[PDB]
Amino acid sequence: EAPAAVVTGAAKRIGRAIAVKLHQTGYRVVIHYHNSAEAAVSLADELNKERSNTAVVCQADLTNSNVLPASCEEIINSCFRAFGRCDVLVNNASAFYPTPLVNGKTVETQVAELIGTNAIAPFLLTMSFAQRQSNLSIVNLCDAMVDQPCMAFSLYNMGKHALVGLTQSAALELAPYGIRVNGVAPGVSLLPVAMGEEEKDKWRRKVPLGRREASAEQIADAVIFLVSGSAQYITGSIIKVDGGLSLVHA
Amino acid sequence: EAPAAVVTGAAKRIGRAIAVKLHQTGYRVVIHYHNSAEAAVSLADELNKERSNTAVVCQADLTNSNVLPASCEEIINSCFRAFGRCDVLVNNASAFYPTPLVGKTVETQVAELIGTNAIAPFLLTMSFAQRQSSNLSIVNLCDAMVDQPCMAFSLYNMGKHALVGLTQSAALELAPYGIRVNGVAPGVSLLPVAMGEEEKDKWRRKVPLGRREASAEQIADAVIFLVSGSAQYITGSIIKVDGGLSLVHA
Amino acid sequence: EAPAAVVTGAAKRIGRAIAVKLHQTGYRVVIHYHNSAEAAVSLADELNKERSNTAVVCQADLTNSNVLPASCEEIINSCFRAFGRCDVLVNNASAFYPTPLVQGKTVETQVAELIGTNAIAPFLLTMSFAQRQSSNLSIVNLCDAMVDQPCMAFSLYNMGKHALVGLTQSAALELAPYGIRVNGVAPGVSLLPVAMGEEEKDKWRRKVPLGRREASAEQIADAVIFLVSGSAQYITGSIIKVDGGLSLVHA
Amino acid sequence: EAPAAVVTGAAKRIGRAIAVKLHQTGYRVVIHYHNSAEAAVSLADELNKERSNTAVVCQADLTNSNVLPASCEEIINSCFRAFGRCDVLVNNASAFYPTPLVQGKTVETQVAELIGTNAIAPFLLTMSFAQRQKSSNLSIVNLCDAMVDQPCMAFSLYNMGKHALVGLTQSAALELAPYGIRVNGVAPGVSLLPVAMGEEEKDKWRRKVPLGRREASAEQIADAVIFLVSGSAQYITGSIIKVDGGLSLVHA
Ligand SMILES: NC(=O)c1ccc[n+]([C@@H]2O[C@H](COP(=O)([O-])OP(=O)(O)OC[C@H]3O[C@@H](n4cnc5c(N)ncnc54)[C@H](OP(=O)(O)O)[C@@H]3O)[C@@H](O)[C@H]2O)c1
Ligand SMILES: NC(=O)c1ccc[n+]([C@@H]2O[C@H](COP(=O)([O-])OP(=O)(O)OC[C@H]3O[C@@H](n4cnc5c(N)ncnc54)[C@H](OP(=O)(O)O)[C@@H]3O)[C@@H](O)[C@H]2O)c1
Ligand SMILES: NC(=O)c1ccc[n+]([C@@H]2O[C@H](COP(=O)([O-])OP(=O)(O)OC[C@H]3O[C@@H](n4cnc5c(N)ncnc54)[C@H](OP(=O)(O)O)[C@@H]3O)[C@@H](O)[C@H]2O)c1
Ligand SMILES: NC(=O)c1ccc[n+]([C@@H]2O[C@H](COP(=O)([O-])OP(=O)(O)OC[C@H]3O[C@@H](n4cnc5c(N)ncnc54)[C@H](OP(=O)(O)O)[C@@H]3O)[C@@H](O)[C@H]2O)c1
Ligand SMILES: Nc1nc(N2CCCC2)c2cc[nH]c2n1
Ligand SMILES: Nc1nc(N2CCCC2)c2cc[nH]c2n1
Ligand SMILES: Nc1nc(N2CCCC2)c2cc[nH]c2n1
Ligand SMILES: Nc1nc(N2CCCC2)c2cc[nH]c2n1
Ligand SMILES: Nc1nc(N2CCCC2)c2cc[nH]c2n1
Ligand SMILES: Nc1nc(N2CCCC2)c2cc[nH]c2n1
Repeated sequence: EAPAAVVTGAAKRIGRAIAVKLHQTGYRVVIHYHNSAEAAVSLADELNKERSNTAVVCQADLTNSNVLPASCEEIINSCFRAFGRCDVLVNNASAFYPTPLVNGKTVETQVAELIGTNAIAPFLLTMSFAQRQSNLSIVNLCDAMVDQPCMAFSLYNMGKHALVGLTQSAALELAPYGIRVNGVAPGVSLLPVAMGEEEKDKWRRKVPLGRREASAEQIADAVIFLVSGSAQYITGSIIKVDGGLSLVHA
Repeated sequence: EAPAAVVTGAAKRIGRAIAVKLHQTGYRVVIHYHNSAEAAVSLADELNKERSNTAVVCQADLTNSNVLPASCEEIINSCFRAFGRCDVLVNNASAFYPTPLVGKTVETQVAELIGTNAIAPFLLTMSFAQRQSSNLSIVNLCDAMVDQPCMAFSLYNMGKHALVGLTQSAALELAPYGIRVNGVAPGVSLLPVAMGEEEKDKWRRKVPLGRREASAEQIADAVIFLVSGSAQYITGSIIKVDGGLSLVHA
Repeated sequence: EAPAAVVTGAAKRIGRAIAVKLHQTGYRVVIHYHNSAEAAVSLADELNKERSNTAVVCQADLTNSNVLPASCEEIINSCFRAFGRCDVLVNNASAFYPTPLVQGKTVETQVAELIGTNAIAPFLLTMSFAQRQSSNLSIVNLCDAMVDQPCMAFSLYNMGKHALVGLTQSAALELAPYGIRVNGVAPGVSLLPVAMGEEEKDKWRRKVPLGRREASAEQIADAVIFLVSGSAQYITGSIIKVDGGLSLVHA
Repeated sequence: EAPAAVVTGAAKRIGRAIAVKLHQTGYRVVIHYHNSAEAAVSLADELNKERSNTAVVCQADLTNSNVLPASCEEIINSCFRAFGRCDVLVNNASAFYPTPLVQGKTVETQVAELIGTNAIAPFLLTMSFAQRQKSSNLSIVNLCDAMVDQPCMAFSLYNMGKHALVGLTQSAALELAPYGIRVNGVAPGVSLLPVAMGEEEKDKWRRKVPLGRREASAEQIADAVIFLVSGSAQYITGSIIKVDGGLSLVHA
């Protein structure tokens, strides 16, 4: 019987690649999404055409609010409902935009989105994952540049730092239950086609290893390693997949 | 004219020692507090008896909420109202209790622990900066054990990690305004007055340097250094004041 | 044809597991050793019995000295002589013993051995490896998860391991233009020997959150195999703990 | 009676600033030097002019070798010979130059100088400082580097040496705590550019620094040393204070 995985923010880009790779590895998957309904449903349809009854979608807003714990429990619940088990949680969903210290979004909203998606939802999901329980593990999508942050991204950066601490705290606390908790920390990865070519080049030429971005598949490869039988003594580790970017001085 | 400082959670213990030392160095102080109203008022009284109208109190819950931004803005405003300037912000107030992964609701624990330890500091930092011989700085009370966290303290530890991220982000972003942003990271300092001495001795015995906890004053001494003219090129630094505790293996 | 790897200190324990797993993966291997000659030769015999002409031995002391650069050059050269290429270098050899700061090897001999094996030799091997340079070239350095919470009285060992973190990052940056990746694997507690008592072993095992046991040599080797593989082609400068959570545990 | 300090590499630049501040704060000082004998004796003269019999020079090569442990012991012994005590050690001496991995000095020499000055000598100085101990505020301050995790291209040996020094700072803080000896570091970013250096190269470095687009002064580095040795840092051990104007926070 096939294990099952929840991948948050899995309708497109890096989360989608992670879902695809877990599916190719033999996992059944819950494709969580927020706004990307068509892409999510299309992805589930493709995966089920490949192997029947192996993919479902699950919609949720992961912005912080008083109902977020119930939304996070329901995501985990949805994996048990479809597949009867939940072996892997990948916390990939993430809001990302600048919040200068000095658009129509209120600061209350920025806090809720940036800290909710990057940190609090990962925490609540982790809680519900553990509570609802083989090679069980969680993989948090972190950020290789967390200690050399981009200008004006304080709330996003706080979120991702929080996620490091969660990865560590949950690894320690969940180890007695046989649940491993690790991270993958991308540097520059899968720049959107629509992003300006000059801006894409500016970022790509920062990367010592090949002067290029990571593919989504390269990021997925590190997730696949961490959930695998070859990582069974690894917990609390965060693997940078950054081409050396984080090592480069100003 | 004398400089002014805001100290959050300044009624008792470490926040009080910081307030007192800043006042002894010649600062006017805002004594922020939440529940410890008697202690906050009598402290301000003691300081004002020493030098007339050099201390004021300002009450506010720093739990995350829709009204938290306005609260933080009003704390910085009270400094300007009292003293016409705000040179130093010390983010010391902090909720601290366990939140195991397996009567407060979790969404309330999220609000209190992430609010006090991270989101209020961010909002105070915004309000501080927006209001801007000059020697402006922020000191954030961090935690030397943030990478070796206590069992069952996920939310607290996430909060403190987010606080390291804020320290670094804001140091980078506010540097052009001449505002320095640093941290002080205690390990074991004052233990609860209610905690039995024999239990206190179990924390104390872990500390390499003298097998005892830090005084409030020892913590305050690092804060005084960082706000001083002797630290004018120091920004984004977090100084452990931990007696070596963070270096001690399991 | 098959890629080739050098593994230092490969006769026993973790080094041997790394060599075996690389060989299983399709690599030809140079088994470097210092004193463990019988085990090195026995290992080469076993691997060659699986596939002919895929394992050789190279003896060298990796203590720091005036002759270490040449020794390191010869270790790399042993791989080219045998196999005609050198794709992977694994810096695993390591001296390990206490060097109390406050008081019969002389201190200069302890410096030589501990800094030599853990840091200078890996630097010199890295130089010789790079100088000899589609392909998938990489270096994996065996680091230590407890490098920031070091054991009492192990200053020189700990200095050597910190210096190795430095080399890992410095070499990642500098060799990236050549497509040579440089990474680390950081064990916590692994394969405790008979030379240790039950109290002492239980003391260490019991600290580990994930199962209250040491890592097997194979588990350390698994992380090495990943870093060397095509699945880690964008990874350089990364150090992967394989420590069961040990490093996260406060005092 | 005044406490005494050893400052390695103290004839000029940052080491001098440290020795001076220590002296002014009331320390008697051993000014260690390797090649800058004229600069060392001249500083000892100024300081002795301020207060008689409160400074001496001490020459030593801190390159790794089999006699380095004796050289380090003699530096400490020299503080006790002159002053009867040794309360503070500042490990500041440092060789600094590139050592490319892919192709002057032999590599054996590069290793000896860069690992010797930046790491092994500090270890041996620390051992001798501790061993020789017989109110008190004993400490050691190691001059580290804020950019140790974002190394400059082709500086692998120098970087290894500074990383080792981090490890020593931590290890020795742990092991010497029971003797009341605190061990800390100061990690400069960009500090005191040689007048030698070209206008354009100085500018490239200055422009990197978020806090005022300027390098640190020697005095600014020395201020952080003085803090760590002071009674205001009595519970601090094993800490490394960056003094870098935010340089280490700036991404590529
Ligand atoms: N260079 C990089 O791209 C890079 C660098 C460092 C780290 N990372 C990390 O790697 C992961 C994947 O990166 P990416 O570039 O693929 O991310 P992305 O395109 O920015 O977003 C991933 C998903 O997050 C979901 N999300 C956003 N806000 C949400 C909300 N309020 N509630 C629920 N879900 C929400 C979105 O779902 P819908 O589309 O369904 O709305 C989106 O598809 C992220 O955790 C990211 O931080 C990426
Ligand atoms: N003590 C230690 O060993 C230790 C160790 C590591 C880090 N630290 C850090 O050092 C700082 C001081 O430590 P401490 O032990 O003195 O702190 P504490 O006594 O636990 O808390 C300090 C103050 O935080 C304020 N506070 C708590 N919840 C609040 C809320 N919801 N809204 C507004 N204010 C709130 C309280 O104000 P009222 O009393 O007025 O309600 C309290 O007096 C903290 O940031 C702490 O995390 C301390
Ligand atoms: N075991 C652990 O728990 C642990 C924890 C943290 C890190 N590590 C790291 O993981 C790696 C493997 O650990 P391990 O326990 O397998 O190592 P180990 O048994 O202590 O030693 C590995 C090998 O190093 C070689 N070596 C020692 N001194 C040498 C010298 N002067 N010149 C050349 N080679 C020398 C020895 O070769 P000969 O036998 O041929 O003489 C020995 O087989 C090491 O780098 C270690 O530091 C291990
Ligand atoms: N300058 C910066 O931007 C910067 C940045 C990061 C860290 N740092 C650190 O801060 C400290 C001081 O910086 P600096 O720029 O003032 O240093 P520096 O000018 O490069 O040299 C300091 C001293 O080290 C001594 N030294 C060099 N090789 C030696 C040897 N073989 N034996 C004994 N002594 C030797 C020299 O003594 P003689 O002159 O007597 O030969 C020299 O005076 C160093 O530890 C350095 O790495 C500096
Ligand atoms: N959620 C998220 N998205 C990101 N991106 C969305 C498309 C441009 C990159 C980045 C980039 C660094 N951290 C990120 N986190
Ligand atoms: N790791 C990372 N990448 C980033 N980018 C790479 C793709 C576009 C921006 C940004 C941007 C703000 N913080 C970031 N952190
Ligand atoms: N806000 C806060 N209080 C704390 N304490 C108050 C009662 C004794 C400990 C600690 C301890 C570690 N981090 C802390 N943070
Ligand atoms: N070279 C080496 N050997 C080690 N060991 C050999 C006997 C069991 C532990 C350890 C342990 C931590 N780092 C180590 N490094
Ligand atoms: N010993 C030393 N000297 C340095 N310098 C001497 C003259 C130019 C900078 C630097 C610079 C970074 N680390 C350093 N270490
Ligand atoms: N902090 C720092 N500064 C540096 N420099 C300062 C001006 C000359 C070089 C270098 C050079 C190699 N590593 C360095 N680290």
